[PDB]
Amino acid sequence: LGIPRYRPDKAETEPQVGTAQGLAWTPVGGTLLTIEVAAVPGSGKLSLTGQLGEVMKESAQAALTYLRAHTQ
Amino acid sequence: LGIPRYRPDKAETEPQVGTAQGLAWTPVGGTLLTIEVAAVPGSGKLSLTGQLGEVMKESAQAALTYLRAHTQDYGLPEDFYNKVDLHVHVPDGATPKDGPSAGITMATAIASALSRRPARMDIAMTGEVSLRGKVMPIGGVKEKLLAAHQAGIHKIVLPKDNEAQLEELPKEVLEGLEIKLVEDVGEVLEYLLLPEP
Amino acid sequence: TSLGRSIARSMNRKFHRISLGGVRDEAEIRGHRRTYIGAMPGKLIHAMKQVGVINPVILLDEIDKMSSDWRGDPASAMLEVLDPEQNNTFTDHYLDVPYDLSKVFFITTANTLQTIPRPLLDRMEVIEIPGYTNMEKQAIARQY
Amino acid sequence: TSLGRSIARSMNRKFHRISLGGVRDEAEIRGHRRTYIGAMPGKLIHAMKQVGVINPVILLDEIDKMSSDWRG
Ligand SMILES: Nc1ncnc2c1ncn2[C@@H]1O[C@H](COP(=O)(O)OP(=O)(O)OP(O)(O)=S)[C@@H](O)[C@H]1O
Repeated sequence: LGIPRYRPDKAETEPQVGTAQGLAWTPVGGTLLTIEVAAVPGSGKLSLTGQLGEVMKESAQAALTYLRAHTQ
Repeated sequence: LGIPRYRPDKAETEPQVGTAQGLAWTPVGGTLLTIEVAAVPGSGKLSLTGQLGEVMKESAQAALTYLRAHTQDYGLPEDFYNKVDLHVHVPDGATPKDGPSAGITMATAIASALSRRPARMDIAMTGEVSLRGKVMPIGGVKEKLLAAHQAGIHKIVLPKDNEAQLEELPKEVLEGLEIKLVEDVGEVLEYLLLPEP
Repeated sequence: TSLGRSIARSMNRKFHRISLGGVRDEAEIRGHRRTYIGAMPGKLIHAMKQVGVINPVILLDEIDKMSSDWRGDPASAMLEVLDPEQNNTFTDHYLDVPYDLSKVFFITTANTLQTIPRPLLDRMEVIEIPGYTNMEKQAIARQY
Repeated sequence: TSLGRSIARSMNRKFHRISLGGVRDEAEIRGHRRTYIGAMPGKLIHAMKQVGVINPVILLDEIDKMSSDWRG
């Protein structure tokens, strides 16, 4: 068939020091939605990319408020 | 006939701060496109020209993100995002192919716009960029290498995970072009810039 | 604009002038999407819509007085107007095919050179028209 | 307004007036392109329609009170 088109049985995936893989569902079937959060210095505002709805940002602040009780 | 149909080779390909020679995929046979960037101090606002899809806006944003991650290594301004508007020119509308057109090429373009150093030429680069400094592989490097050989540009870097592409192509194009493999956008901060910073 | 009419009399083309001072919206310069009754193109496109030829001599007004309170500038849009090889790649929102304003001869107006948008300071020529004296004003009065 | 009416009386051509203040678009100064029942011109064409001559004494009412935001 040529080169294996897709990554094999995952024992070493891509280097993931700021991110992690993710499971989901499409109409056509689920994909591994490795969310990419990039922690850049700024003004502490919330800066969305990814053609996102608002449900993303309240889930986001749910996580943010979780680790704002869990900083240290 | 008269005038040459295109601009003659490597007279259009000049080392400039503004210009950027990046590979393109076109369904009637791929081309290479002249990206022009202009960064003099402003406020941080990004602007687009040329019937563009917004995905190139976010890819430029991701390029800004990588330049915000590793600022001091190449003489980049310490806080430019509050003082540098970025304005790019793209000669065409939108790629029908998904993802960024040439993401790391634009990253090098606005990094050279920020450091005000001319870009190296004889190296046509392309790729698609993520938020952790990982240049994910690009499909269709075939027509990109075809265009670069048609451009006379023999040095073409690729993302690291397209290294298995270098065995599935037939040899007659692979020998005519030099290929380097990169993983970091900081690596191609040294491969298109005329000085090392 | 007397200079513009002088140039347009020299070329015997059509002459027109449009405002750009006090424009806050890029979508004033560009068009708008087809999301409302009577959707509209840009100022430039309708200005070409009233001209009947694709090489007139067209004047602007007060290009040192745009504004935009959101990301991006209309500076990049009239920079698209600047290069004729970039003229066939307009941003457009009502229309979509980039028009051929390559042959439209461009002449501009800005009262203050310093407040022209800084992405457009490239490819401007500062030809400063100074004030006028007593006798120069008297002579041009008495003459014309 | 009666100043204008007097000036037209001295003119011996008929005065007219149209309260053009408070109008939010070009769609009833120029009208709109015909596409259905209830298609209508601008107010000026209404004005000079109810003036049966081609040279009236037209008095504008509130040019400074025009509004702008949508529909040209
Ligand atoms: N030195 C001069 N400066 C300006 N106008 C002059 C001069 N000499 C003659 N003119 C006449 O003045 C008229 C044009 O100048 P103005 O009407 O005062 O300004 P304008 O051209 O109407 O508007 P601008 O300058 O584009 S904002 C023409 O009738 C010219 O012939």
